Amino acid sequence: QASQSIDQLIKRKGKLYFGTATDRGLLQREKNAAIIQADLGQVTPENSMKWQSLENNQGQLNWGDADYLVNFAQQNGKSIRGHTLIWHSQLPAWVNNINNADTLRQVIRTHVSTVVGRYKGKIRAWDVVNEIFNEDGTLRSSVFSRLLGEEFVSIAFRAARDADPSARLYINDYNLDRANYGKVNGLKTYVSKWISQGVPIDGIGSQSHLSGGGGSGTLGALQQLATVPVTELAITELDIQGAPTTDYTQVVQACLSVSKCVGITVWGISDKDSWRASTNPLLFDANFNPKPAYNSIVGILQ
Ligand SMILES: [Cl-]
Ligand SMILES: [Cl-]
Ligand SMILES: [Cl-]
Ligand SMILES: [Cl-]
Repeated sequence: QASQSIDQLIKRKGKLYFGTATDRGLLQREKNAAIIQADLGQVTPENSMKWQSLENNQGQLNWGDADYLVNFAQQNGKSIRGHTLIWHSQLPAWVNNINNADTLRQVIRTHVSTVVGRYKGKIRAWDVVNEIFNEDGTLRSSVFSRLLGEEFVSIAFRAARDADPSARLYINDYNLDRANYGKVNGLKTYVSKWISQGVPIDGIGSQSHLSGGGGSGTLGALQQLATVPVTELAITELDIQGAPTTDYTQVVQACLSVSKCVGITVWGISDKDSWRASTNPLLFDANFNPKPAYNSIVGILQ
């Protein structure tokens, strides 16, 4: 508990949530659960719903940790962002080893249908595809693009939609942090085309893994993304090297500046548990005390 809940404060501004990545280990130790209960309104499984976590060995599903997180969120009234169905990283070898396009086509459908279907009605939004773009806005090379070209996106989103018609379906990526950056332009172009073709893409997630000074670009980037006929945007994996108060407040102000942005998720609670731990990039220190960046956000939401 940081005293003054940023989720409560941001809801009063008209946003949906301020949330965090988490999972069972975190929830069961130290102050992670208590902070989520007091200060946050949303959770994303940091790893438990990635395909390698769920199905490292083909046909052998591993739902436990994912189920646990969903239960925690439901019992504590936090919304959930499912993360993530189709991603080149943290991918089972057996999927990577597929050589035939139609094989993959049907594997994607089965995986997407099964995972979304399991939590139908419980998960508000899904990162259906993750990190599919190169830095210049072309499609990233992976088993998905290699075998199916852009078609894997249509396949994944349509399967997700039918598995839960009420879920908000997102495409998620990093380096969507500066207006007119190649990746932003490419994403805008492709997502617009896919939407026009009937692909059900409801949201764009901007991961926002930033370095110092990176907050100055967030506003322009979100404003550009907002021009895409998605319904929602979100900052999905926020962290910033050194957690500068200026950059953190600028990102929050950017969200507040764009109607389509529904909320912010930071990528973890305590610096100690960050995937970029050496850069102290989160809102709570190793002792689970709020850092100046947290307090500064409280100040401007006040
Ligand atoms: Cl209130
Ligand atoms: Cl403990
Ligand atoms: Cl296997
Ligand atoms: Cl709703």
